[PDB]
Amino acid sequence: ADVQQKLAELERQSGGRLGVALINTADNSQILYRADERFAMCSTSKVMAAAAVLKKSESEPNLLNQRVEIKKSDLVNYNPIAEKHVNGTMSLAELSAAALQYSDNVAMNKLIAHVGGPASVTAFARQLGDETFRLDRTEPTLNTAIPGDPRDTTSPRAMAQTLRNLTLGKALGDSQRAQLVTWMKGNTTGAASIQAGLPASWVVGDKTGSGGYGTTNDIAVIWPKDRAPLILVTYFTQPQPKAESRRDVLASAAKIVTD
Ligand SMILES: *C(=O)N1C[C@H](NOS(=O)(=O)O)CC[C@H]1C(=O)NO[C@H]1CCNC1
Repeated sequence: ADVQQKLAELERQSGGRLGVALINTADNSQILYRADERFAMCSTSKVMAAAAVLKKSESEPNLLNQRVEIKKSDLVNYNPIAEKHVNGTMSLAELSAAALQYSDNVAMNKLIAHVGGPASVTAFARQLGDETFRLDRTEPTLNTAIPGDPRDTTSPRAMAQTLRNLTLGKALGDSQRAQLVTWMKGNTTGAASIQAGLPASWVVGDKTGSGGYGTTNDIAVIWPKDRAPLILVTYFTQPQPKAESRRDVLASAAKIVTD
């Protein structure tokens, strides 16, 4: 309708490929634009890795307090928290926090390693119901986002359904569900993304992503002031190889689906 047209104008203006999936928990409504098309998650995948460790802590009490050694060799392209902890230790709750709130790649690599590799992260998604999610590489290789490459991708619909189950559903235990929500609420990297296109009185819990071919992503659990929660997934990719980041598109996409 009006929302499908408005998003198509935005996709045309941006000169790329936009994937939008919104779920309104009040009446179970959906706004779906390229919801089945495969997009490279890049850093939005970190949620699944955090949740896999969270699901693991249900059968492993005191798991999130277990210390993990941070060495100089572990350091990759972007590690804001891990670089401050070199030749020291970080707990699994701290690595989860660093990965979700500060987008630390070394922290994400430790989460992947702890569940048994990237295939075990994909194995956890099948356990929730997600048959689209796939993690084939570790950081930093998982953010290449080459057009046509199916490695490290998911569809906006599948990620929206999965985020709904993890943050609001029964995929994780009450204690674990509360922790993921708290971490995502404490995100620092999503100010100019989805949150930028929503009013200041709305409480947002999000994860952001940035990859090759101008890939700019954001997945969010939104609490509209005084109303039932929303799940929004805004995925965006560009044709040029070193195309600059366009977080404004995600803001406009969020604005179009809510306004
Ligand atoms: C995730 O996509 N990351 C990790 C960091 N994310 O922080 S962010 O949420 O603000 O975007 C930074 C961007 C991206 C990343 O690290 N990409 O590095 C890859 C891509 C090119 N080769 C390594």
